[PDB]
Amino acid sequence: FQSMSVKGRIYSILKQIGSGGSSKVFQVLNEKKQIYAIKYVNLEEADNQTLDSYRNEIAYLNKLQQHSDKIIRLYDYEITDQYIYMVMECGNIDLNSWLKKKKSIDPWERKSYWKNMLEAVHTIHQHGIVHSDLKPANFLIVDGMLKLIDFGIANQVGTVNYMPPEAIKDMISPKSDVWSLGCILYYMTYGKTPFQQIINQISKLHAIIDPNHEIEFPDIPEKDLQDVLKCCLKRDPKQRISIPELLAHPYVQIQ
Ligand SMILES: COc1cc(OC2CCN(C)CC2)ccc1Nc1ncc2c(n1)n(C1CCCC1)c(=O)n2C
Repeated sequence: FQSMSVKGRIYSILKQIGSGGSSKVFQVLNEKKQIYAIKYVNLEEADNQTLDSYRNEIAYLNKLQQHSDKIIRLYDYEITDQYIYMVMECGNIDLNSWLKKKKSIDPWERKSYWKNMLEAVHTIHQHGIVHSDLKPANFLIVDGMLKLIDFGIANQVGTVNYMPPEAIKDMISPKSDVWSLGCILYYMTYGKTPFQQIINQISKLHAIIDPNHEIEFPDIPEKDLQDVLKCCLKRDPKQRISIPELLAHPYVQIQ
């Protein structure tokens, strides 16, 4: 059994949840036997722009948690020249792992999750943040609630199935996140992303930008859900619905 120290407080490591870019996420217990998630970041090989991207995301995370409970909690952190330790909220599972494990999703569960994703993404937009790389792995289930875990600021790896056509053309506005959220809801509706069937990545990238390539929206009992999907997956950002409009949509309002 291994331990860690964060700002004088001792944490015993239970297990490693994940491992990213020079990073590890651990499930830990504090002195009062409370469960937390500790994100460890190794700063050994990080350059000044990478460091500035890390500091900037921490500051936004720290500031934005007061504005919405749909943003993961950041309780404390320890930052040196060698590492970052972030004491965070521990969730049950990320949305990507949950969706991959589940056969059929409940329409009520789908709707509450969609409301949470809208509230979290709306919060970051109000602060001038466009995520631009939204995917289900950016969301965490904490007591039947979805929380955004990151803001896309700091430097499902390289997935293209949630990419807006304008991100492919450029290589970004708040509308880019609407397309990505639309793809997540489409996955929660039909069990696949709109272009998932296209295995070849270049042929898939061409389909996402092609106006002639029609996205299929098969008939479902929830007509409002079908409408949200069609409104989100408009290839022209100017013709795409906004987050404030999605928040007043019958799909999230009509009980
Ligand atoms: C119970 O602990 C979990 C288990 C879990 O299940 C994963 C399913 C797939 N396997 C391969 C790994 C565990 C996902 C998230 C969590 N909780 C959690 N709670 C808090 C987390 C956090 N994850 N993550 C990453 C998201 C993906 C991996 C780590 C974080 O960055 N924080 C702050």
